Amino acid sequence: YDKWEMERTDITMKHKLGGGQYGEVYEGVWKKYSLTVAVKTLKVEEFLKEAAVMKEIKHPNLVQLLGVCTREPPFYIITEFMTYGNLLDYLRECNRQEVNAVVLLYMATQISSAMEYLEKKNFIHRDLAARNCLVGENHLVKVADFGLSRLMTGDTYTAHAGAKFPIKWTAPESLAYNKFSIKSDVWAFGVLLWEIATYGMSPYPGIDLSQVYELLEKDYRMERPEGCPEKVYELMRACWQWNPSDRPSFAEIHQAFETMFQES
Ligand SMILES: Cc1ccc(NC(=O)c2ccc(CN3CCN(C)CC3)cc2)cc1Nc1nccc(-c2cccnc2)n1
Ligand SMILES: O=C(NC1=NN(c2ccc(Cl)c(Cl)c2)C[C@@H]1CCO)c1ccncc1
Repeated sequence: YDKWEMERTDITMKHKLGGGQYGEVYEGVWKKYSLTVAVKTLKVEEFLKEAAVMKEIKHPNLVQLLGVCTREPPFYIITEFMTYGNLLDYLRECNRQEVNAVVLLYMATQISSAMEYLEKKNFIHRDLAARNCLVGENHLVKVADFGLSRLMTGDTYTAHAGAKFPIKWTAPESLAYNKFSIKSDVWAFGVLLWEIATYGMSPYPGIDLSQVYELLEKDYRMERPEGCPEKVYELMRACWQWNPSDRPSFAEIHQAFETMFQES
């Protein structure tokens, strides 16, 4: 039992978070600080592996581990709770006059900061998308990884290479050779930017999954969405270079957004 172990009685367990939306994740209260928290429970090797990774990740724009309970079952991983929930539903439901261009820029800047941190620490996300991001008060955004490929119903994830892939977020070299890297996260970030610019539309709208790889290999890319600043679309296209080594680093992306943000 290490530094992160907390006593189970420190947490008040309430209902499943979203009533089952996230699997075995519960809304809780960290009583001594009057804070709402999220609590993932084991309904083992992989569970503890996730906790070990999260002990190494500390950044304002990444979901923050608060503690674990590992002395008796059920095991808990406890994180902060984010008031406004996941970014995809937030974008689809928000007041667009409040969530204007400078706010969307601010959210993209924060996500790129989180990814620059993972890049610096030699982590790979592998499933970056608006559905894996969270929104808090004052337009805070945090990147998370909810393990959605096993949870979500619908066509977001579909069978490929013997697993479940979010095809329309997946870099070509990942689709073709199952090669994942920080550069395939850069590709997914470009799709995430498009989700932000459209307030959460599904990407390649109207295009069947069966066509996506062929179109990408033949240099098709989503056109600039309505109202998207040209400089932001320029960054999108750079994220979608066919060769992973031609894509910018997250350090470069964040620098670009930071410059854009302070000039606004
Ligand atoms: C309760 C919990 C337990 C674990 C996690 N873990 C992560 O979010 C995560 C993030 C990044 C990594 C990094 N990792 C690097 C390696 N690659 C391959 C995978 C990613 C791992 C786990 C989150 C949570 N939090 C969580 N889970 C589900 C829903 C919510 C939630 C929902 C609504 C409002 N507020 C919070 N909050
Ligand atoms: O104008 C539309 N979207 C928009 N994207 N912009 C933007 C700005 C910064 C980033 Cl970083 C990204 Cl990604 C995108 C701004 C603009 C909205 C603000 O005016 C829009 C029109 C019609 N339907 C849906 C959306």
